[PDB]
Amino acid sequence: MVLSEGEWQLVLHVWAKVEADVAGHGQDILIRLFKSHPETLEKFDRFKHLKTEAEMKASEDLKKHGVTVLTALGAILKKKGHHEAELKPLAQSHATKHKIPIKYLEFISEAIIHVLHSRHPGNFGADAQGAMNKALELFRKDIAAKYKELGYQG
Ligand code: HEM
Repeated sequence: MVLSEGEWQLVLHVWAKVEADVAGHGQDILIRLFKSHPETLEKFDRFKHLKTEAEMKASEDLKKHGVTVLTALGAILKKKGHHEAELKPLAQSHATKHKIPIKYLEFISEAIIHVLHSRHPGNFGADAQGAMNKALELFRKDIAAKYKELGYQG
């Protein structure tokens, strides 16, 4: 699939707001993912012991990881589709080391959309959400294809 420049503009415009508070957005997103789909927490041996949302909010470690996730995703989005180099090491670690099924990438995509909708209503109308969903679908499709080449296609 291919996004138009207009679609990328909508995506990068709301992402510029996200970048005003990367740690806060990273936290909200990972917590939303863990509350909505608790099974995903089992993949993080580093966080698997967090029992409540209160514990999650208090975790400095979870917060640092959220920053790592959003910084990596932001670097990919800013490439506007030319992200093959950035995708390679990410696909390799998630397919071979962490073993993250595509289904879980759909779950985090949903969490990202939920949080942007909640925090940025004025910059995340229907068209902007459609563009963000298209950018994340492209990301998932490309990661899925890499998974297959790497022998996982999980
Ligand atoms: C927007 C999608 C995601 C991005 C951009 C992303 C990015 C990253 C980055 C950059 C790292 C550190 C380097 C590495 O190991 O590759 C990482 C580690 C990891 N990721 Fe992801 N990730 C994503 C989704 C997921 C999902 C949905 C899961 C699990 C349900 C997951 C589980 C893990 C685990 C288990 C680690 C290692 C954490 C640790 O022990 O330090 N990732 N991810």
